Amino acid sequence: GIVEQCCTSICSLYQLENYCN
Amino acid sequence: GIVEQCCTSICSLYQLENYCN
Amino acid sequence: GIVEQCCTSICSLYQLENYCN
Amino acid sequence: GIVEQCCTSICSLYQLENYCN
Amino acid sequence: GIVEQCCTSICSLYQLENYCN
Amino acid sequence: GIVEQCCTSICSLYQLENYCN
Amino acid sequence: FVNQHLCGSHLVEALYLVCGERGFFYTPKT
Amino acid sequence: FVNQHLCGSHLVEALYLVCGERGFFYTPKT
Amino acid sequence: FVNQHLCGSHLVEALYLVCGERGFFYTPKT
Amino acid sequence: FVNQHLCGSHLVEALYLVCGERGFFYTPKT
Amino acid sequence: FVNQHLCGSHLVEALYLVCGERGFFYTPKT
Amino acid sequence: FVNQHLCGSHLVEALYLVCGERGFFYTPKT
Ligand SMILES: [Cl-]
Ligand SMILES: [Cl-]
Ligand SMILES: [Zn+2]
Ligand SMILES: [Zn+2]
Repeated sequence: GIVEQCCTSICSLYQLENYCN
Repeated sequence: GIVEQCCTSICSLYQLENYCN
Repeated sequence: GIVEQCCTSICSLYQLENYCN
Repeated sequence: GIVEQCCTSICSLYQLENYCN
Repeated sequence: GIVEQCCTSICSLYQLENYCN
Repeated sequence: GIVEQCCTSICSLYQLENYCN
Repeated sequence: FVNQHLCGSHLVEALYLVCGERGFFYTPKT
Repeated sequence: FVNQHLCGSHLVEALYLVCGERGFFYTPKT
Repeated sequence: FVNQHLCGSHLVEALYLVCGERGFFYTPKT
Repeated sequence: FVNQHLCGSHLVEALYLVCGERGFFYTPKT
Repeated sequence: FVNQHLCGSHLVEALYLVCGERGFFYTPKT
Repeated sequence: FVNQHLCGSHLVEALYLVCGERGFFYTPKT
């Protein structure tokens, strides 16, 4: 999930758009 | 400039990219 | 809703619990 | 103290009320 | 007091030192 | 640099003044 | 607990403190 | 934009920045 | 409400949220 | 140092930066 | 991305999120 | 004022507090 993609691994602001409503 | 625009009106994340190294 | 109430007037931490998983 | 209860161990918002004035 | 002065007008970091342990 | 002085090692607010414009 | 006056990212911070790693939905309007 | 480690409250702050008005879901048990 | 790790500035933010107007003491040397 | 305009949780953040792990008292009124 | 309304330290937070460990310059006026 | 570990967004927050109107540079690749 988000923790694995962005906290454990790294991610850009583009990848954060995936979790917008 | 950018600092004042973001606060007084609005700015985009793409405008903020200009101030990175 | 909740987001607007907390900012325009006030809200409680118990109201914020409603939006947890 | 607070660091041991909440930072080293874990604590809820109820436990944080203990340190209010 | 200090809390209200910092928000209503201005305060310095030297004034904030007074409230440390 | 700043990361070495303040994040890896420790630093005061006086040392942070060095990185003001 | 005291009543909360929270705008923008400060509300999101409060949601994280209340919900933690359970997670939460931030659901504003238009 | 860069790839960095965003965890906890910093990650939810980043979500608010990117999504804002649209809202978002923070579901770390997924 | 959940049990989580609150450290440093995040812990004092949590204290402000819970206590607010009442005030609080952050004394980690205790 | 520059003069500070700090409200709500931003003052608490500044107190943590100034005092650190010495600790501090956040003492507002009514 | 949504448009941003950012004042004071919130802009600095956004700059860190966008630039990360590349770094950035915070350049206001007078 | 104390010596403490300031990292990431907390370090840039500390820079904003100290420098404010003057501005600052956060260049961790130096
Ligand atoms: Cl604000
Ligand atoms: Cl951290
Ligand atoms: Zn704010
Ligand atoms: Zn942090």
